[PDB]
Amino acid sequence: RLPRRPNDIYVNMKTDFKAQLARCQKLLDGGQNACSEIYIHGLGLAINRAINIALQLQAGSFGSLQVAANTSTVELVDELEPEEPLTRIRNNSAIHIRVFRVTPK
Amino acid sequence: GPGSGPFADLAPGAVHMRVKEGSKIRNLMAFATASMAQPATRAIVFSGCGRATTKTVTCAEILKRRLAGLHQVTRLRYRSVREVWQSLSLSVLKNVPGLAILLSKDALDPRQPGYQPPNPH
Repeated sequence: RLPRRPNDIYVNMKTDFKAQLARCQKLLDGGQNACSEIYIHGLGLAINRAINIALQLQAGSFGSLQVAANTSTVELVDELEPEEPLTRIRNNSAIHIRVFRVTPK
Repeated sequence: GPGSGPFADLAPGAVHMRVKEGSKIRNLMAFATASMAQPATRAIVFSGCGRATTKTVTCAEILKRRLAGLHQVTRLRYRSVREVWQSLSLSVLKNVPGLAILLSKDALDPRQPGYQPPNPH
């Protein structure tokens, strides 16, 4: 159901912030193949990280990036015991943040 | 005292619920659903930061399931936290991510940043 474009990044909460920011930033800068926009997705406890990444990209862009967020609920499924089968089902809050190039002011 | 709330520009009459780490969802939602059950209440806001950001989103998402047809705007922001340091007194401030979410019965401008339309039942 969720999108899996090269544009869509589900951010890991565990990684170093500074490096993660720099990877996102490189997506927006290119090498070219620059993305005019990316989508930063944060699931559960990774919501603050997604926000922090987006707002920092915005802040360092000299007015050339803007951000906009939406929310949803995501269903995560995984097996505990094989098949009769015992499957763990979790609902998580999520945030979905568009980070896009604009004309400054 | 601290100014007008979030969304005072869009829905000044909305009830604002601050979501904190100490907040209890079922209890917070009980009040929110009762509030929004009334016809006089047209909208509600949930806000929070840091260790309550995820919980704030969950509260919004629960209400959207209990009342279908709500228009949503999400706004991102930072909020300060005081840290006292003496390690290698001294008050030091840092920004912590957060958000505020508006949910309303009445139509909102769909072109504004952070807008999300009502989910189909």
